[PDB]
Amino acid sequence: KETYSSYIYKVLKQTHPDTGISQKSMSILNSFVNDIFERIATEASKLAAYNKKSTISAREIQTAVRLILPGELAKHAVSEGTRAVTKYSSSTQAQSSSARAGLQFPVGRIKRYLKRHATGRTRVGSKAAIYLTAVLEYLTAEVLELAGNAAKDLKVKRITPRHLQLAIRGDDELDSLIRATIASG
Amino acid sequence: SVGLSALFDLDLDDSEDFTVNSS
Repeated sequence: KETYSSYIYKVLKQTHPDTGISQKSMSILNSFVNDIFERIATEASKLAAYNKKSTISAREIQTAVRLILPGELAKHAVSEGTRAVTKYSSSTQAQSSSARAGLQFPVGRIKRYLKRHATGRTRVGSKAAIYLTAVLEYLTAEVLELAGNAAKDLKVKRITPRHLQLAIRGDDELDSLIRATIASG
Repeated sequence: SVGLSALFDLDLDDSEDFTVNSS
């Protein structure tokens, strides 16, 4: 269980610059990132084993994302992961992998965490981590955009867990994803 | 901690703002 608060905050500022977020809301988003990560890492690793691979590559992350994410979320996320990997390889001057990939979330840490889920002699590809990092950032961004929107609609300045609730429960796919994810624990 | 199940009186949030160092 890790901390993504700083990064989550950076994503919030890209989409709702003048909207704040409470510590209680941040705690829940941190749980969101961790829980989703675990579900995707767990599936990807299994997928590598069944396809007889010794490395969890972006192909597997993609397959997992498609099994775990509903409908439109899966396709947009796939678009995001793919785009990040492409950027990452296209632009090599930047010092940070997150920066090369155009991400706010931490690619390096996500690679490290991804390792714990790789059981055997199985390896984690750099691209697998970039793809995963992009997906988590994207999901987090969707929740934040919707929660920020709910706060604005209610004429308030800060995102609370109630706004997170309205955003998630009011969106069929996110609701489905979260309920399924909860069932997973 | 507070997890996703919480979302299923959430407006009673008196927690302080999340902030990062300006320095």
